[PDB]
Amino acid sequence: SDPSSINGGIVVAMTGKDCVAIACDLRLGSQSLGVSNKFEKIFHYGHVFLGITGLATDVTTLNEMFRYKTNLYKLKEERAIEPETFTQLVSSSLYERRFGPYFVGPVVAGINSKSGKPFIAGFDLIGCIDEAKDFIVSGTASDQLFGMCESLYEPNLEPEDLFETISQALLNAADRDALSGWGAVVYIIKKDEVVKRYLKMRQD
Amino acid sequence: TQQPIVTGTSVISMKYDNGVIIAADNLGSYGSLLRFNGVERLIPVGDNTVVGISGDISDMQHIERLLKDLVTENAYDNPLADAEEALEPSYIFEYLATVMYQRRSKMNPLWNAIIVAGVQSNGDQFLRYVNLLGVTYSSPTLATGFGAHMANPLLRKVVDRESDIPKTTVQVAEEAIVNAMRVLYYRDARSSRNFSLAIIDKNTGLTFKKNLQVENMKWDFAKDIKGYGTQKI
Amino acid sequence: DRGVSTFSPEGRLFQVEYSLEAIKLGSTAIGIATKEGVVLGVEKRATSPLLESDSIEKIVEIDRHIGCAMSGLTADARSMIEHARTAAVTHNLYYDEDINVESLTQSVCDLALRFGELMSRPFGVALLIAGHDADDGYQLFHAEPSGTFYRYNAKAIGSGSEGAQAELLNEWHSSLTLKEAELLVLKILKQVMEEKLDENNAQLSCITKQDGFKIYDNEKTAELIKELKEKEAAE
Amino acid sequence: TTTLAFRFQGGIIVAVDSRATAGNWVASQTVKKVIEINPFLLGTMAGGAADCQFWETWLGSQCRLHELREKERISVAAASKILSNLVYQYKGAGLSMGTMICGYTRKEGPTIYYVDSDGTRLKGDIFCVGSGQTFAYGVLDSNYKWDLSVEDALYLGKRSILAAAHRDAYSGGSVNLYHVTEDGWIYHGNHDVGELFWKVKEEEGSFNNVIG
Amino acid sequence: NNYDGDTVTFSPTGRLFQVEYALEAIKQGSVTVGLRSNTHAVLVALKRNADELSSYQKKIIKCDEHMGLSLAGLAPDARVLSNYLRQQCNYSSLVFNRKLAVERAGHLLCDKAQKNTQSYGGRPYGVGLLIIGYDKSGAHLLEFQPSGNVTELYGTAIGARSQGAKTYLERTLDTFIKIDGNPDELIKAGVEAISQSLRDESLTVDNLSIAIVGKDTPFTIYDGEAVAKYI
Amino acid sequence: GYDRALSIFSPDGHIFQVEYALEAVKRGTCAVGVKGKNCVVLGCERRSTLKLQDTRITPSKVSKIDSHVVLSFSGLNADSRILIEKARVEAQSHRLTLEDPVTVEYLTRYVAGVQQRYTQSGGVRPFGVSTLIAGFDPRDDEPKLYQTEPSGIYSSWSAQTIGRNSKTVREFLEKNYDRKEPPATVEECVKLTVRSLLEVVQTGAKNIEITVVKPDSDIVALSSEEINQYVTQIEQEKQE
Amino acid sequence: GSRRYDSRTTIFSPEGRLYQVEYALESISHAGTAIGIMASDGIVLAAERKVTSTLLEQDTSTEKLYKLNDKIAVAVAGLTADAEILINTARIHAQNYLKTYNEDIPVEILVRRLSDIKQGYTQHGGLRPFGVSFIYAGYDDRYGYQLYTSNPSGNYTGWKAISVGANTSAAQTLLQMDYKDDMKVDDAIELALKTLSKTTDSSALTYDRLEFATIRKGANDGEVYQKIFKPQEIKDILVKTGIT
Amino acid sequence: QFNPYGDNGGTILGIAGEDFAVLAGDTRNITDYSINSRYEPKVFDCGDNIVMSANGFAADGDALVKRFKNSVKWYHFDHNDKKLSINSAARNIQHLLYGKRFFPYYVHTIIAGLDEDGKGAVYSFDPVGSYEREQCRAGGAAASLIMPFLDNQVNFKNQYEPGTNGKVKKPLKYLSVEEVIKLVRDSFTSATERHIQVGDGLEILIVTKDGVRKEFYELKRD
Amino acid sequence: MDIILGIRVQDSVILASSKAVTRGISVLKDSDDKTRQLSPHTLMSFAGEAGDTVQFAEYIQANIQLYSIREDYELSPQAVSSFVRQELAKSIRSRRPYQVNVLIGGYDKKKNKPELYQIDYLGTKVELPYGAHGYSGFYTFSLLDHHYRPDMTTEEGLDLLKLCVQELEKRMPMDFKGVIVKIVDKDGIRQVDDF
Ligand SMILES: [Mg+2]
Ligand SMILES: [Mg+2]
Repeated sequence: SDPSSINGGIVVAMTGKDCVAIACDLRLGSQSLGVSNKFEKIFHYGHVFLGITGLATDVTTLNEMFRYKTNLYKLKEERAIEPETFTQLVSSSLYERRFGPYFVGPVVAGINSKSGKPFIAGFDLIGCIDEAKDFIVSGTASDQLFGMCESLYEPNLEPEDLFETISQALLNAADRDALSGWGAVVYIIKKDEVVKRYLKMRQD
Repeated sequence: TQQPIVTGTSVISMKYDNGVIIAADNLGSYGSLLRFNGVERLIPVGDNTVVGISGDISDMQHIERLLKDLVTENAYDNPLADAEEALEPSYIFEYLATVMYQRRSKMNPLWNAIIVAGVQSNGDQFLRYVNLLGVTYSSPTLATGFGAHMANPLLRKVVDRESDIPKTTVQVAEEAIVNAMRVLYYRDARSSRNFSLAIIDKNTGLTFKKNLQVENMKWDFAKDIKGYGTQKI
Repeated sequence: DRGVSTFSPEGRLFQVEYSLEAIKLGSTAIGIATKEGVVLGVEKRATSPLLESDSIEKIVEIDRHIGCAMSGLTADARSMIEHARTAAVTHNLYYDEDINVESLTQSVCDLALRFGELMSRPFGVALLIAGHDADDGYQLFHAEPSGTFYRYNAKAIGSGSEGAQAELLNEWHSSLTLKEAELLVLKILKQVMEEKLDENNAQLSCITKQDGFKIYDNEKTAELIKELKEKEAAE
Repeated sequence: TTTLAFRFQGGIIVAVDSRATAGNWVASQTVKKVIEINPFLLGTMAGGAADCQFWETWLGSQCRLHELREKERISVAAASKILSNLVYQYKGAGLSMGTMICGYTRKEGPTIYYVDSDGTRLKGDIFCVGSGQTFAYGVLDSNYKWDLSVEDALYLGKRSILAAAHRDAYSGGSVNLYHVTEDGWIYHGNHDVGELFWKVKEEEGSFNNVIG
Repeated sequence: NNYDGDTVTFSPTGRLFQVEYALEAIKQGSVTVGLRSNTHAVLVALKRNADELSSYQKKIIKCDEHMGLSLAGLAPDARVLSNYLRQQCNYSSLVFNRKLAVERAGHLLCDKAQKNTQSYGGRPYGVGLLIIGYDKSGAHLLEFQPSGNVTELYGTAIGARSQGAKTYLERTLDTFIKIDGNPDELIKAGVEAISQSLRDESLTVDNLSIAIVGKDTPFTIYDGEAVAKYI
Repeated sequence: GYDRALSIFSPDGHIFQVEYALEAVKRGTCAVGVKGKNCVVLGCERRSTLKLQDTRITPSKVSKIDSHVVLSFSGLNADSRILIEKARVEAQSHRLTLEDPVTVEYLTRYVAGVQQRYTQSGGVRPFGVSTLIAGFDPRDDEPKLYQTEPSGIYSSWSAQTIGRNSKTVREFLEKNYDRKEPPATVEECVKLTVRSLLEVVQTGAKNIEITVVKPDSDIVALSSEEINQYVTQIEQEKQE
Repeated sequence: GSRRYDSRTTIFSPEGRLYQVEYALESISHAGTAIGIMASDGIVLAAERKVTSTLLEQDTSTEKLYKLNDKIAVAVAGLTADAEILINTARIHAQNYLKTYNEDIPVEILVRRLSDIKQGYTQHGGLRPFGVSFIYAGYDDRYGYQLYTSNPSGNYTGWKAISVGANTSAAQTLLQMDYKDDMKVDDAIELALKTLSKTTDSSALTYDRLEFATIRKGANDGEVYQKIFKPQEIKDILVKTGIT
Repeated sequence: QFNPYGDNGGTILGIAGEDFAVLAGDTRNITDYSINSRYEPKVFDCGDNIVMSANGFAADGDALVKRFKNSVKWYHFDHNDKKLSINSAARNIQHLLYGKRFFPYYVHTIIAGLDEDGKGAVYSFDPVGSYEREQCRAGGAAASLIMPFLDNQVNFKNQYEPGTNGKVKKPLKYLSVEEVIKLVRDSFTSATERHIQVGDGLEILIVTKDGVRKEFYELKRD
Repeated sequence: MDIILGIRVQDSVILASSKAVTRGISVLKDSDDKTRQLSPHTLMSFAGEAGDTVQFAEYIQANIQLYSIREDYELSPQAVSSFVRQELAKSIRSRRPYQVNVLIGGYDKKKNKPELYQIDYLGTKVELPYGAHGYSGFYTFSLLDHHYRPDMTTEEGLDLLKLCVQELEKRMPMDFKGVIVKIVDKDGIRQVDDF
């Protein structure tokens, strides 16, 4: 009945020294029934990465919408959109549906190509921006993720250390949520290289 | 859809040999609070019609403005506005009845019960009712709200059918109406002592009486009533 | 330029008068009303021998009790026929009965003056509307782009109309049979047509109370043409 | 209400009862539940009486317009779809229908479409709709063959309505029979259930549970 | 000339030519007469045929039980205006339980015609109307022009050769106004009036159209053998 | 909105905008239609003023409206796309509601109706296009060929041509086409169609297109070489 | 009323021509020449800017060559402002298709859509047509490399090599002479620049008067790359081909 | 919350004879336990030899009759003063009722007259427009009290010929206008005794080829 | 309606759909085909609310057939599934949404691969080796999770499908009157007439 917990899933993002990380589980379900273990929730438009939790039809719709908008942006601006600018576009787009909203929890992650500064941001279903220095969480196990991140996180972690921290934050949070799991992906993002890693985890 | 806020109670009326009589008290209630004590609920239209209104007072004031506008409009490009082409009671009623039914059909009613009393061009008595639902009917006696339950039985003892109308004088009719207003003051908790009365006669025209009071009341017998059963003192 | 709804100094609408000129260029159509039925006939006028003439549809059914023939810009007639068919069927839906021929004609004529700056111009086609109802019997009407309609005992429209109408003036009487009317339409069509009349370049139809509206087969018309030839050679 | 229609060798049999009720009160015993759409097409009335009457005589108008425009008899497929597409537009507003559109054309042969106010449109051989539908299905299913004669098929439809009229409180009055051929439908009379029951009981030996 | 292209243009002398051209269409129309007494009001109309095979175009239209008109000019325009009158008579009866006054009907027709003379795109009506009726102030006769001008009269005529009938009525004024309680004599006066406008042709049984309304007489139209009595 | 009456009557009873639309058709490349006993062939002229053309991707002159009906045209190319799109949409709408594909006559009547509408609607000009519509009715083996024009009139033809120099090829068809015995085979029908275009075309190279439509949705376009073989055989019989 | 001042932009002449379309084509014949050449391994777009100035900022300037998406580009001849209206519409159409079907829009479908928009302005609305002719260079996996042109009438056609704008008659004759089917991109680059060099109304063809673009599968493995040439890169290719 | 509907009581009865038809109704109008009027006409002459009554919610009833009378007027205007036949009137009323399918006229309508063969005709309608030609039809408050009596005394249901014991039905012999009026009066007298909303007066409209005639009878006023 | 199943094997996609249609109390039909051919190599099965199912399926069919004629080209299964998803995602925020769940089985002739897409009425799309809607997956997925191989033949797919239907017939309370089975491969669409 509650649209934000029909399909399940989680996303988490973190900042490190000259890098950012964003990660998500791979489950899609119909309440108790597990339907897919390959439903990735992280997308990217140029060097800007967007994770989306919540109602899966809206996850797909918003990805298609932001691909649409960032493609027109690039053609007109003659440059790729930056994380700070894209964050405002997500907020604007969500608020235009104020009284008929998309049931989602988006998360932005990326590095500004000109300043080199790591950037992350989170939103509620209607556009309110949470721009944290440390970490952003979203999904049906957001409480669990808050608990993991608050204890595991420390500032200025090197890329390969940040990978271990965010991976352990996701995995252990997902294992305490019935509607999350069935695989996981972690993106490690540096100024001009991005590595994608699929994690081994329990499949129940 | 709304709810009535400031309201007026019964309107009562009857036919007699040469015309019609209509009456209504001067109160505007706010629930159980008897808030406004100088409200005129009989509104004359020309010299041949009186419209009596009960229910929501804000809607009454709206209807009053519609009738005022109707007189203005009828006079436009009408050389016989004060003669052959003057507003008839039947014209005024049909217009109101149309408005009432249309408003109920948009689910936004005028929360009123209305009685139009008057005399036609040919001398015929006119007396007809319309309410918030658009329901209409005619009878030798007509009354709204509490009046329907208490006034009609008394007025029907004077004029019980059509053939009783020519046998009923204006003195007998007015007497009956005034007595009914007293009975309503005894028994309706949303009534007042002060009322207005209008007579429309085919010979003597429209007589509008303001500031009338209920008089000759029986209360003395109250002194002997003690307790609710067994109490003697 | 000038308005589409402009009056001339003589008190006529320019566009209506000009559409009447287009109707004069159209192929001939003739109608004759009798107490046994109403006959409708048309000149097909194919532009080339390779054109399959039975695809030329200038006589049309509106309802079982009402038929119609056209002359002028025949493409303009399609929406008029559509409206007529809809009006006939709609009235039957609303009233569980056949519509009067006059009432159907009036409904079609209400479309006529709905042009301005609605459609951009008047219709460039005239109609002969024939039918039967219980109140007024067998009837024939002439519907114009002016919005006016006249009832007729007999009427011709199109390029050979004034020659045909003079002929109808002499030949019509109140005791004509259906067979006599059929031969009369064929005779007058043959008179005003450019090409020689046969069953492929002309078409007959009728409306009777019993059988309703019927377009005649080419074989049936061919026999009536042969019957016409013999009776003209008989004196 | 009980209405049925079935396909067989000789065409289509349509059979209906005649009763209309408002709660427990029997409003009418003389209701016409077969709508004569045109001389070639029949429709049955179940659910809302007005909805069925209004929209199926409307359907007759649309079918007449089709044959005027196309110079050809409308197919049962096309006729049924005009009605189902119309009621689908009104879905949610509260229309109530359950009807069998019945016809016999050259290209299709005998054809029956069940059309519903939720938008359902089903082609089939045997359909039965109403409060007494289950009773009529029993008699139909156990006696139906494709190679029934017109006489035996007419009786089977009559007997199936009688079964429903007997057991279902909201069915009864009289039975109306129709036989749909390629050249049009043929009416086979009104049969009072009261008289029909006793006649069938004696001649058939059925209804031994009832004293006569 | 340069100022007759549309209805939205005054000429240098303050004329509206499109309206004047619409007035010309009435003059081409067949003659129709109107006259009244104190009890009745009568319309007489000469119907026009296309040829000997054709019917005679109807000229008189009923608007209500107490009101109706006769036309001269564009017949479809009379149908539009008479339909509007039917609706207005009807609105008055349904909403106010009141028969529409003939004078008020004239005011409504004036205002409807006026809007078509001051706006771009439209055109004036090409028909003249004679409205008769019996209401609460007795018998009435009105003359409508598509300029918008409506006039109340004892008698009048419009159409081709209408001047002859109009002069006759102007002479007979004192006689026909007094024909009270005698419908046949009032019609006789109307038939004699329209006869002053005939040339070459005379009044036949399918040529003549008569209408009457009065004190205890609903608006009724007489055609065919019903007018042979007056020929 | 723009409401101007562009198509109006003139004093002599002519609608010039409709007549000028026919002049645009006269300018268009020639199109021809011939129906045999069991087929219909549509032939089209390609003007060789344009070489360096990519023939793979260039819009072809014959268009499928459905799997069983085709449409060719003469006149404004851009205008024809609008009629083709509308016809394709109506064909699918007919299948959806009637549960049967359109007859050739119905599809023709629709396209002709659209053309007529654009002759008495405000703010629009008529289509500068005439069409040849050919095919077979569902479950029918009788060949169908219809023609439409800017005014909106339509009719059936045993054989017909439209476009530039269509007066010449109609002359050829009127003396070479026998109604009592139409081209009995595909070969005979294609041969008569290529012959009719050779009266007008110029070089028989990439200037002639031929499309054959047979019953039961059997539609195929002939290639350059296949047409070239007809062109070769025709002139070798002519050298006599 | 207002009819008096109406030019009637959507009417036929007595000869059956559309006045405004013909006059718009006359306008386009004075615009800078744009050329498209299709090869087996790619497409070339070359175009001449109109009489420029030394104070024009060339490296940020765009008047001829526009990107519609990653696979399709256009060369413009005519009113630049009119072209940008249509270009933005085409960019939106491409994205609409991508959102609906999750595949890049086939080249012809985009070309047909823009051409239909042009057609509408010639048949209804009473507005002037767009004074623009396009050369479409694009790639999809159905037909591969494709060249199209469209003009104010809304008519479009496919080409192996084509020119629009000024001196098209001379340009087309030169292309028809030297074009061969087995040609490669590097050869097509040379042909395009040689043709512009001969047809130009200017005294000499220099880098500051040109816009240049290639669409190559010269992108690392089975994918397509668009290259809008920079001013210095146009200067180098002019030296390489031996024009300066 | 505002309730757009009400119940004004009343009972109506239509019977079709061989060459006549009657449409009867009581003259009492009520709300809840009160009498609004002892004489409020409910059956109306609508012109063209057609009588009509729309029983139930009186506002909707008056509206429908008013709109049908108007439909008769415009039928004359549009179709050359043609007489509106009873079957055509019936179909027209269906469309008036179904036009408000999703906000219905809360009434049960009955019309009476003669068909085009001069035979008596009665048509009956539900609130949303379904209709039927019928021989006998009661409507409104006391319909359930009247119909079973009519089944027995007009159609002779459950009556058999003495001596045969159920084998031969009582033959359906035609009733005169005097005979029908007797049954109408007894129907309403019985309904008045047992239904609180029925009483005061009975008005009957009789339709023949000669036109429409009226008869009035007193009913008990308690 | 009720049970719709799908399985993608080596070289084909197999769709199985129940035959029953139930109007509350009675089973009105036992031979209903809950599928529509969208294009020669693409099939769509459906289940949901009465009326809306067929109305939606035929609407999609008409649109894909229109595209095929306009372009003279068959859309890929992926492209068709995306079009269908968008229509349902649009529908879910409408005045009255389509209550329809679909499976799309297609053979991609370009990639020479079978493809199975599962889409629910919200517009939730997933590509799967095997899928279902409603309660069908609750009974069948444990069997498919065990026996499924990506290199299965069509015959092995049909056998695994029979085991799924047998489990449904055993443990489901409703009588769905068997299934109609259709195969989608390089040669097009065909129906298995004995199952
Ligand atoms: Mg688990
Ligand atoms: Mg009682």
